[PDB]
Amino acid sequence: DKTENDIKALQSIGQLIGEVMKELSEEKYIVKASSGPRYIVGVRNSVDRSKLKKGVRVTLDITTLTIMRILPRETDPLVYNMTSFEQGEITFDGIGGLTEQIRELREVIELPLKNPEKPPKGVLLYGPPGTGKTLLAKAVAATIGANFIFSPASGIVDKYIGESARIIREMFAYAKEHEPCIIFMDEVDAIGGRRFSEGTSADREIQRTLMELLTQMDGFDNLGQTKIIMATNRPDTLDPALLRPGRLDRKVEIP
Amino acid sequence: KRIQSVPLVIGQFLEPIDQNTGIVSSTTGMSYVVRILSTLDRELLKPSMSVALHRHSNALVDILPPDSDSSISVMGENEKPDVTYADVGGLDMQKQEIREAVELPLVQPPRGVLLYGPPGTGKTMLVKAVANSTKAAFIRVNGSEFVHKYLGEGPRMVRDV
Amino acid sequence: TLEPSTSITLAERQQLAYDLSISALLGDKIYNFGELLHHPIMETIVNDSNYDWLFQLLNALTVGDFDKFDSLIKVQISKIPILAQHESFLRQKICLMTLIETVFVKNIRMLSFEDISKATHLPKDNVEHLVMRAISLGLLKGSIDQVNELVTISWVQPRIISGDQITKMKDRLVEWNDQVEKLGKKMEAR
Amino acid sequence: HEKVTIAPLVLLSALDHYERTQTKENKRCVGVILGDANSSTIRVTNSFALPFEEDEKNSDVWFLDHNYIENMNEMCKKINAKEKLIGWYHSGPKLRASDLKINELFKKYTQNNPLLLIVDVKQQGVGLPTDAYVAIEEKTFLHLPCTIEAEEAEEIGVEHLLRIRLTNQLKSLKGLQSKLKDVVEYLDKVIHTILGKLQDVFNLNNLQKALTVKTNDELMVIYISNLVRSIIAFDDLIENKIQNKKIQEQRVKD
Amino acid sequence: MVLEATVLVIDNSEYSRNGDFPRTRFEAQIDSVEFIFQAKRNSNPENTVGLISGAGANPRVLSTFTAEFGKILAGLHDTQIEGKLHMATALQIAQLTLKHRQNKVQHQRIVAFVCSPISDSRDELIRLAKTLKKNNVAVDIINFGEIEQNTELLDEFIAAVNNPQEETSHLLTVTPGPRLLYENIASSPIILEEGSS
Amino acid sequence: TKETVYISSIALLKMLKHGRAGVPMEVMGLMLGEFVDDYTVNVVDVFAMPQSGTGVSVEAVDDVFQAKMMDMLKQTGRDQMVVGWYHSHPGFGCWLSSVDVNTQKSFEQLNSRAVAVVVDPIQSVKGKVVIDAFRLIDTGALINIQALIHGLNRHYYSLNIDYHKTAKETKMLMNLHYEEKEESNLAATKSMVKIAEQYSKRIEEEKELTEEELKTRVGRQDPKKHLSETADETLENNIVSVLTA
Repeated sequence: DKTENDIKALQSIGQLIGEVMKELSEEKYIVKASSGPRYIVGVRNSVDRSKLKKGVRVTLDITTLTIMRILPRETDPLVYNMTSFEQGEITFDGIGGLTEQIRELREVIELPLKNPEKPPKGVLLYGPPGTGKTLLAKAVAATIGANFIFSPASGIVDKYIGESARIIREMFAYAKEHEPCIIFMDEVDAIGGRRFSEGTSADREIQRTLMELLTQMDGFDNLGQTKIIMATNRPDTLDPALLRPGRLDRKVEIP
Repeated sequence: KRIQSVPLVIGQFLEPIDQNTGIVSSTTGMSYVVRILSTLDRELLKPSMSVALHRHSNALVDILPPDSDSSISVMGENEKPDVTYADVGGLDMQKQEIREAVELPLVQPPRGVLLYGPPGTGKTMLVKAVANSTKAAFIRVNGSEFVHKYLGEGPRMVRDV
Repeated sequence: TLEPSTSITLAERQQLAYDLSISALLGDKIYNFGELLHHPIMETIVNDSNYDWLFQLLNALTVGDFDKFDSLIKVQISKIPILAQHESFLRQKICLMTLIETVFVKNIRMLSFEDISKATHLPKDNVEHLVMRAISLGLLKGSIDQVNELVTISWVQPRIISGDQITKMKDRLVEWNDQVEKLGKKMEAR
Repeated sequence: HEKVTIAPLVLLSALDHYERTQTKENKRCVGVILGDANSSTIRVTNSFALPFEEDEKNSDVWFLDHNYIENMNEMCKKINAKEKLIGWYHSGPKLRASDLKINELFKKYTQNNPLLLIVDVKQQGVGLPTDAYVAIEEKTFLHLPCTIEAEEAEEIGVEHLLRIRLTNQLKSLKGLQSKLKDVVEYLDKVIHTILGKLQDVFNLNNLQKALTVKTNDELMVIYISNLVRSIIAFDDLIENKIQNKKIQEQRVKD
Repeated sequence: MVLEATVLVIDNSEYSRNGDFPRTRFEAQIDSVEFIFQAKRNSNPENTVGLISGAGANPRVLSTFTAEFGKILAGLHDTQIEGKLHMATALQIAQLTLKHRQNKVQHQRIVAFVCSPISDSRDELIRLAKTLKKNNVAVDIINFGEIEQNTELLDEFIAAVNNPQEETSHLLTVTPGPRLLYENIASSPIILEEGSS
Repeated sequence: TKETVYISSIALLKMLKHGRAGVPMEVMGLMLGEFVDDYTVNVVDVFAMPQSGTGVSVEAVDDVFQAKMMDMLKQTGRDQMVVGWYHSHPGFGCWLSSVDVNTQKSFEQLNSRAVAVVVDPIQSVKGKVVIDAFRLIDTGALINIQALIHGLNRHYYSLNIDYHKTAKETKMLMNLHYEEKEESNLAATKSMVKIAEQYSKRIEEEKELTEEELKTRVGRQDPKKHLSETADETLENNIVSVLTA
């Protein structure tokens, strides 16, 4: 019977996905295919023309091309493209001797959550990594309870001739939903920094990406319960505008 | 009349070739000579439009008044922004400047205005604060948003947005 | 509620219906006037004793002469003297209702005021109250022209009888009707 | 209150029932109606013949089985969940005290008070050949008005059928027809107080005031465009058509 | 044995309201029914019965045509206990009932409790009996009345229905005392013996 | 070859109304009718197979349900031949399924012949009806002939549709649109309330026109177009406003 189910389920066929861009009419919908462009579509059945709403992931049809189901939603490799590890492996103490930071960061990171009396914008490590340095993040991540979300850089725009905010906003939004979350962006000079001649190597990709954070930071997007740890081994390697408050309220030394 | 029908494909109208002939854009990237409503002509036909497209008859079913957020990647909207102005203190000249630049001419001339400097410094805050008071439909955009492989859509709502 | 069922006794029947007929008085009311008296509370109630009154009160519910009754009054009815007001309340309303129901037929309203209000044969300065009061009678609508001595009136007057406008009814209402068909000839047809 | 949608599918079928059942006026073909009844407008999705027996020789004698509805709804539910029992139909055209018995049987099976449905299997009189009653209770039952919906899929096949103002008047007689008669009916039927209740709103006519004449005031401007309505007609075509003719008639080169 | 449709006529009435032997008459009715109906469905499977209300102020079917437990199901719920004769009507219904009896070649049968004083007219009674015999119904009656209900319609009736016995009518008029209905009628050709015609 | 399919539009609309919700899946179930000599395919009725969560499938056909109904239908006096298959094929001019064929095919075994009735519940909505019936094989033909005896018959292969009802329902059906009197003149006497707007409407109709006319001096907002159109609508109500008096 188990195998039979598997046997049977081979009749059960795949059904396309998309978010509702909007509701044209009660049935009539503007939905960009999660695979591709927009389409005018109708409802189907077991469908709540009520519930059907902007940005709502829905199952879609291959031929009828309409809703095949209404859906929850989330995207991206949370543990891979996003990197999802909860808190950190060893606490701040095990790497102690950075204690200045240890305290100093905790108060400007962990606490502002638990004391409604700005929240902090951003915090940037620098100095040699992994000294406990990279570990700090985990040790940081450990202390708060938030989900530590690690960001390596270039994957956020490999090639992949695009994927910027969609990446980062999933990193934002998932965390924004999954908050408390720690956002830790590794050594961000490929997707961070002021670039070069500021010419186009695809640097225009970087600047965007460079700005996508800026947009989330100098933009109204806050760290609700999700916080962002910036990482660099050298600080001076970053966009001056990035260092700015409204983006970074802490420049974290590690002597 | 009855030949119209629903389960269509979205697109963007480009330009009429003649009356009852025009080129549109496909969300799929096609753009082609198609037929249209006998309904719209030149009047009710509109210069570019989000448009209802027959699939294999592949023709224009209708213009579309609505929507927004294909990719592109949407539009930044805080409708009624949360920022009062003068909340980065002393921007008066600049505050008046924007006001001079936009807030006033909104009533009564530039089509566009450049904010220059480090943003989010209060600089970006200028916008929302302004955008707050302005009581117009606000649209934030990120150049850092238009980065979708679908090089076919791209400007499409950038126009329509 | 008892109307369908529940066989009872007369000492149950009338005495209740008495107290009922009594509670008509200690009602009194939005009048009422006419009532369940139709229903077999009558003979049954009246008969006699205070039912005489209770019947004669139904008479006063029409006649509305004080001393056709303020004659009759013993303690129990004088026990609530406020009927002496209620009969004025009656007489007015009693006069009014038919004054209302008929006298104007011709799109009835005006009745305005005084002689018409003294036509209640309750006097003009009480008119300056009784007639003046309207839903301060609990009931009447309309208003007052003090100067011209005109009641403005509106409905809040129910009524009855038969035989009369019955024919009138269909006449006009078939009148346009028939005549309409002239116009009502081709229009959406053609 | 809950006044209802009407389903032509039902209506037709119910008549084919009537047809099929070979029902005569001696009988009324009866059956389930379907929909969902919660709203202040009930909808009738569907409806089903309840194989039945009716005898008015002895009124209360008649036969029906529920076990249909039993077996029915199961499939019906299995067919569609929205089918939930709203009530029931019959032929008619008119009521019989046998109804009330029949009525309350469904009350077992219905959410709210279930719904009667009169049909005119002869479709004779008017808008609707139909009434739908719901018991109230001194019993009450009542007809709330109802109508057809879309049901465009129906209307589409309906579109395959058929093929402004006046009618609006055309009922001018109907009630007024029976009405005074209806009086004279009851008048000389018994030869109730409700009728007198009907009475007072008669004066609600000869009412007309100068207030009336204010109509034309309104009607004045109402006519402003009457020129303009045709003024553009009064302008364009044959100008251009002549031009077009002058084009066309002068075209005529070789 | 039986291939025919039956009807169970229950008065829950001045008698059924009132225990004629445990636990009530109306209750004494009950398991006697299943007892009967068991033997009825043991007579043959597919043997069908109706169940109506001859009780109360409303005649009606309680259990419609079936063939198993769904009746025993249906009969499970009560009735108006003190109710009154619909019998004629109830029967006349039970007749029309059998006019719809399912997958005919099933002859018409009726089984009738008498829990009521039995008010009806002889001609009507016999018009029934006629109509039955016309319709060709098997009619057997359960009667324990005051006195009993007998020297009466019920006695004429079983006769009046009857040219052939069980193709038309047999009677038993239920006796008082430690008389268990199902035990009583075990005797009568209301059940067992010869069962149908 | 040229064959006559017939529907009581009841069964039609029944399908429709059932097919209208049918999406995604085809609505399935019996079809009730007969064959009168040849060519004659009538459908008096039809009905749903109860939904198959697995979707449309040859297994999903339950002959209990029919029996159930058909009994209750035979109880209704409702009785016919199962005349074939009917389904709702959204967006589908198409063809149904080799399965759907095999479905019918294994089924049409149960008959001399049957149908598989295509409905596009989507494109049926046009106000015309999209619909079809396959039964793919022939005797010879109207007698097509070769492909069976020469084997390998795979084609769309429609039958030829018709249907019939009556003037009876037709009248009642035209009765769609107490009633009108309550419903019309007099219910829409609601007219004078907005006269100020009815002015203002007309008053706004005004400005739109010189503007429009002005252009008279292609591409558009035509100088001549709305002008009439603009006002003209008002007229009827603008007209009838009088009538009730």
